[PDB]
Amino acid sequence: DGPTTDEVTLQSTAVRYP
Amino acid sequence: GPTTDEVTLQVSTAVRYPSGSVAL
Amino acid sequence: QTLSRGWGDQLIWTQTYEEALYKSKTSNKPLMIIHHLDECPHSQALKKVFAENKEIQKLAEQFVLLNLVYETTDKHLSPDGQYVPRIMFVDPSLTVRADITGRYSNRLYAYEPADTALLLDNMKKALKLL
Amino acid sequence: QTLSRGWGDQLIWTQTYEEALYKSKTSNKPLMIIHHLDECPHSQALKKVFAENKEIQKLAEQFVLLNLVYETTDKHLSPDGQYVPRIMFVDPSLTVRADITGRYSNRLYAYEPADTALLLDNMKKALKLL
Ligand SMILES: [Mg+2]
Repeated sequence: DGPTTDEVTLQSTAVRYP
Repeated sequence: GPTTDEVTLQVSTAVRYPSGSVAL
Repeated sequence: QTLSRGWGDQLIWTQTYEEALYKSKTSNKPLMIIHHLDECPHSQALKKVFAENKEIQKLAEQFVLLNLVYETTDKHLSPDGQYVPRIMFVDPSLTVRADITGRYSNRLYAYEPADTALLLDNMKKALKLL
Repeated sequence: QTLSRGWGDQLIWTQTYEEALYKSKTSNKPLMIIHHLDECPHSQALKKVFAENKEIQKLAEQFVLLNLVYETTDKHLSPDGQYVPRIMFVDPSLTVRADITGRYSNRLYAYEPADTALLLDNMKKALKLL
């Protein structure tokens, strides 16, 4: 569903999703 | 047994407490 | 060790997530949270452009600011996993703005150095409070 | 803004509790957590003696070190309530040492400036790992 990146390194709030 | 009032009150671990005894 | 960690020495950074959430809620300012690693070249390249971008540096004044080299305990801050660099926004209502996403479909909160204009737009989106 | 906040500029302070727990577990060093407030004169009086006590400054290097101006989300760090100054110890098994207390029955983790000897002895207690 869109462009991708590989430029990452892998390791009481509400949330609003897209 | 001393007490202190040299404080200001604020407005995945386990815990370890001392071993127990019968109250006087 | 300074809180800035090279992201913006003139900015007022907060030490902990707990304190940052308190500041956001009490000041009605959104919280911007930058996850990074010292050893990560992607983190370092983004940091460089972030620190040098005057628009970002100025707009950042309207936020509570937190940058982390270690993940919080709040799973809402990693809706598509734990990777760096990752910039998350939190609304003063203490609702994580998981709807403020970047360019990439596979890493929804990642930014690359060329994505500063989109970051600015997303900071502005954060300032339109829920 | 530095992490030391006047408690020991030559020591290595950790930024967040979550990271401090990780560093304790992996280094097998216990964690000492100092809770204080800038506006608290008692915090300042304890900070002064802590900073300048050579024995404490030396022994502190055997700990993961955290000082906070805002409470964590861990209720184990306030067995008898939230006040400052307050010094808690955590074992690297990630067990809070609620059994390592200061002089006062009413505020069990408070220390006054005269209590440096007991503080030192408690640090030694915390180094005897569970
Ligand atoms: Mg007083």
